[PDB]
Amino acid sequence: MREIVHIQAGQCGNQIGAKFWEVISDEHGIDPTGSYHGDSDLQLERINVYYNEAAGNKYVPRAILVDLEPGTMDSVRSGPFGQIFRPDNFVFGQSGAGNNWAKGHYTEGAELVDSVLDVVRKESESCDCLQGFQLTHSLGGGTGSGMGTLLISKIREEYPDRIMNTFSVVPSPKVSDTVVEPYNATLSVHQLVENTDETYCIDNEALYDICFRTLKLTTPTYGDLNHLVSATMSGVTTCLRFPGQLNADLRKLAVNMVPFPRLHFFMPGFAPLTSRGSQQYRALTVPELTQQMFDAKNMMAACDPRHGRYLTVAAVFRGRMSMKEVDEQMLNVQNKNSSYFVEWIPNNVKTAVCDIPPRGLKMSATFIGNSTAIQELFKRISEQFTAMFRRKAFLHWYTGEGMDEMEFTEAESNMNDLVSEYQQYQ
Amino acid sequence: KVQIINKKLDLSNVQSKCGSKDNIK
Ligand SMILES: Nc1nc2c(ncn2[C@@H]2O[C@H](COP(=O)(O)OP(=O)(O)O)[C@@H](O)[C@H]2O)c(=O)[nH]1
Repeated sequence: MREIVHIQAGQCGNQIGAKFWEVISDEHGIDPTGSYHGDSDLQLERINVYYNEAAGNKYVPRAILVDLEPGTMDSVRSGPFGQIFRPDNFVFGQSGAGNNWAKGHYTEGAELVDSVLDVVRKESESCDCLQGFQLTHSLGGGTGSGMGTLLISKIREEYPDRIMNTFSVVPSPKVSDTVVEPYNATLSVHQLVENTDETYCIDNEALYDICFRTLKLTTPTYGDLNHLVSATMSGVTTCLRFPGQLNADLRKLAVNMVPFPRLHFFMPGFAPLTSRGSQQYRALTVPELTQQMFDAKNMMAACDPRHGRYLTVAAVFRGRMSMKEVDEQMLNVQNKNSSYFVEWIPNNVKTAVCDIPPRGLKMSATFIGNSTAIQELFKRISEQFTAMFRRKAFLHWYTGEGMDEMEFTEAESNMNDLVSEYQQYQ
Repeated sequence: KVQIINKKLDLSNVQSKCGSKDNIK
């Protein structure tokens, strides 16, 4: 039935999507050669959702890879599962972005987005029922931010009735990875708030904190954080591929999770998370998953949700469970902590149950929360952006390409209006 | 019958060039 076109831009996006496709190929029993060698019919029942069948018992992941520098794509091709992608969809330039959003959005993106869109159209014409587009990208990377904004605008113009989902890496509250992160983040949000349907805000800081405190990892890598992000990504769309007692596709998620069209940024979560030694000491139950999900320390977004209220909560469970068990847990959660949900939305939690657990687990659950506390993140970004813009810090790099002061001013105004809207609804 | 070639040298009034205060308002 429904299908998904996975778009993968930037260095961050390329790495996250490589790990994501490794996980997806593992879930469907597909070896690095593309030949299916699984053990269950459900692996092939909805294999078309992400894979095109190239005759010869081989399947090609319906993925599109975008970058302005060929090094990351070289690493992807040479690494494991590098041959799993049909080499037709490696669309890359030569200049690179240099973390300049203006560059990647007006010059290098303007040069490469035509080939990117041609590949997108070719992949979409092969679809029986296109459901939504997925974009994996960071907000700080010039390639990620610029290519994402430009390509999202173009695709929204071409397909106005399709779902535009993005998984964005947001700036950290303590340590910056790029000096000009604020300009890129502000100019990216200034378009994401207009063209996207929903955006999942994942911060690397929260990932480090979770993998250190919970998983007890001492040497975490980008691979481990990408593994967590990929587990979340797979839990998001597990209902589009496997049967269950209560299924919910992308359209129901977008409807239930976005009360007003502009308040569409969410904080994802995941459960269960345990260290290796502690696995033998804690029973895996639905109450345990519910307790782990609704906890501030397990939020992958660097924002304490106890500082605001929730507009809505999505909780997709995986594995065999009792419906009454999940319902009772959700009722207890809403009743004991009613002070953290807005008074103008009753029945704040929408749930779904998939009958296929992640490999190695008896059951799991994916958390998706629309909390008004993300105004903290947006206000921090706005304040830092204002502090930099008041002194024309690094402004000439953006102005030389074609941007003017009016664009930065309008972006700041839009950001502050979004913050004011979140404050209004809290 | 000579005198040393001493000149009165001064960078009198030099203003900055980077408009670091142009958006201070
Ligand atoms: N989650 C995640 N984030 C990453 C990864 N690699 C880079 N990043 C983030 O992306 C930012 C760097 O921007 P990048 O995308 O590499 O630059 P670009 O090539 O111009 O798009 C940093 O803030 C990193 O924290 C990754 O593998 N996973």
